[PDB]
Amino acid sequence: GSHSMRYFYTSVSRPGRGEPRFISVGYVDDTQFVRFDSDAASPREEPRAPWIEQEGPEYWDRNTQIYKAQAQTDRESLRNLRGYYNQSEAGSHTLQSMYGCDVGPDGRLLRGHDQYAYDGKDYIALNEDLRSWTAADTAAQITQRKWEAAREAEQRRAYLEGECVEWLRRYLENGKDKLERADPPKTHVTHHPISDHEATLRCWALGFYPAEITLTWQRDGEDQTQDTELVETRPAGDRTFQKWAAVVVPSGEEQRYTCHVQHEGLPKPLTLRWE
Amino acid sequence: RPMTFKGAL
Amino acid sequence: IQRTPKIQVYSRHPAENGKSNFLNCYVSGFHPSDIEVDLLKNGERIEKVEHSDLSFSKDWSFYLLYYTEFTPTEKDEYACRVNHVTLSQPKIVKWDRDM
Repeated sequence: GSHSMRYFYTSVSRPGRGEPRFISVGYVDDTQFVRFDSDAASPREEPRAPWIEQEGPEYWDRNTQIYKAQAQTDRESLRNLRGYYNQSEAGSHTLQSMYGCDVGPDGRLLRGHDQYAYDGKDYIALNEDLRSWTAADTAAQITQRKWEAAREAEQRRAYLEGECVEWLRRYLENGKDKLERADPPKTHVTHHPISDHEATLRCWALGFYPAEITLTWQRDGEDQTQDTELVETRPAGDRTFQKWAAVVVPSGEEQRYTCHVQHEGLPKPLTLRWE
Repeated sequence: RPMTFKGAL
Repeated sequence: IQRTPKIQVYSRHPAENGKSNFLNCYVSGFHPSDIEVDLLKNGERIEKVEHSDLSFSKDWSFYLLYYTEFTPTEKDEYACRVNHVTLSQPKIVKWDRDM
């Protein structure tokens, strides 16, 4: 019922190998729907979901202009950042940006986000109030002072509470057959002996959307958090996600173990056992 | 759609 | 400071010998973003493998999916081979149809 829109920007410098590469991807929930890549033969915003293809050429043109300008701004930022950390021109560095809005079932703004990382570390973030900044270190305090003098937050806020929510609402309606559909996990438990006296039980969740899921094993109804091998939720490539959780059990005690699955697509949690 | 006129860091 | 990739190799659908499927290699949790990924069939590089657009997680670490069509069989071995600045040698992870 809740939804989000996010843009993710990455600029990577590469001294001796040209100017920094800029790439942006846009998501609604767990669905990517646009991309832009400054290394493309002819850089332009491109659709990556079916329900955004209907936007007119003025949409693609406008957004392409925006990304090209942003790429140039990120080049400036990367130069500034090297100075703020007393770094030489010889090393490669990364600037990441992520921003967007969360809305509830009624379409109303729940929370806005606008934040940055430099070489993988948090750098500066717009606070929840959308009026003030949190700087990670004295370099980022320089950015914060600049942005305070420029009243930079006011324009971020206007976008997050306005355009962001309005275009998210539009995308949700245009993509509603997919974006507002939860696909529940298809589940099953497998069993493989590892020795005469132990076996692996693996609980599988397949074909689910969105990616958020809880998969747990219990023994005699007690959570087995420490003893459970849990793989990171992974994309299948068909919009859906996969996950599994495994435990090693003494031979013959298999029926003491239950796998529990929670997902938005499930009315009630699933309890599963081997066979 | 993305935001524009964001300032440099 | 750098972060080494997590690597998973798996199929889009549960594998059935003789039936067309997709072989996936998901790399995640890494930083910086430069990374090289090969899919292998019997030790040899599969050509024309596609990948997702570079994106990242809430903790800023990058992730990518590499994928290609394949038709599993009893005897063919599949694998992923990953190179990253954090790795002294390429890391090979074999495809195991129940992982």
